Amino acid sequence: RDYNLTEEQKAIKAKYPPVNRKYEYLDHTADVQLHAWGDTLEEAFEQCAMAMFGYMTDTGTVEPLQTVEVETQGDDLQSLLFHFLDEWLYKFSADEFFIPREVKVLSIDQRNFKLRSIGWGEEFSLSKHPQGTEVKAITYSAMQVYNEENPEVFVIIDIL
Amino acid sequence: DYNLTEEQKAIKAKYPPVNRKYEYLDHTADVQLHAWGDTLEEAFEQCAMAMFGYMTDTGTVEPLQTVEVETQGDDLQSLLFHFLDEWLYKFSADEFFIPREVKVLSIDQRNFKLRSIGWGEEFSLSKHPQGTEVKAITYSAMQVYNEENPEVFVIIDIL
Repeated sequence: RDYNLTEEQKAIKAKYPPVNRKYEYLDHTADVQLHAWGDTLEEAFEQCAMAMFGYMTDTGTVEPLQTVEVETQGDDLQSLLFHFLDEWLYKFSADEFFIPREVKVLSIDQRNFKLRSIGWGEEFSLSKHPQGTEVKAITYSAMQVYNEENPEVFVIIDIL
Repeated sequence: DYNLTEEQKAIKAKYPPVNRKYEYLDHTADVQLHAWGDTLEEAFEQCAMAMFGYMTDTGTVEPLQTVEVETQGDDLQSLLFHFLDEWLYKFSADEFFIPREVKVLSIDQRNFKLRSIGWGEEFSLSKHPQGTEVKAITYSAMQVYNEENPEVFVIIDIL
């Protein structure tokens, strides 16, 4: 690590004997837990995607200029949530660096674990959109999906 | 939340607002310290120094006073754990002491106890650059290698 120093701080370093250093820092990792909810399971999932993007920027500044569709499937609801968010992340990450202003989950097939969703927004841009934090990956850790009245989900994402 | 420009605030008020039903909880972070030395004592002191080095530039810490940390454990791993933990406590509790340097006087490898000292001063953002706060020591993937080239790996929780 190197820090930005004031001259006074520099003066202090110069004034005392140097410290021999034999260490290094490895594998810095960071995450945050998203907690989303709604009146339906669909809404809980869509709100979780919007939480993820809401970490990257103020999605209120994102103009609803294009629409992108994300459909996916899973072996159970956790798996489905995982793949849903992953596919949305990938849309942002690769190809068009698309950021939705909003996401709407049109359906979740609760018997076969399929989902259809759509989001509207535009290509992300440092001049247009405020800088939040980049999201690196979705994880299964402490993933919970509560499919009950006023459904909720808890997901942990790896951030930079 | 975000600090917006005038253009960005227009865009925001131009469109229907988004109804949000989510919150962010439990942000966590960690980093793995890797330190080494001529001796196990050096490797241990270096590990403590690495921890403090993540909080600030320790070259900017003046050596105005000296503090002792003696501890004990049930093995080398718990010894290292307690050592870093007591040093973190010194910083985090009572006077906010940060050492510029730490020296491990001895490690008893038979009975797992050690004596160490550090020299420095009270930490202030008036004087010292801002690094990252250290929250706790963990045992995750803790490694102590004690052959030629003693070295240790310790994960700490941060921010």
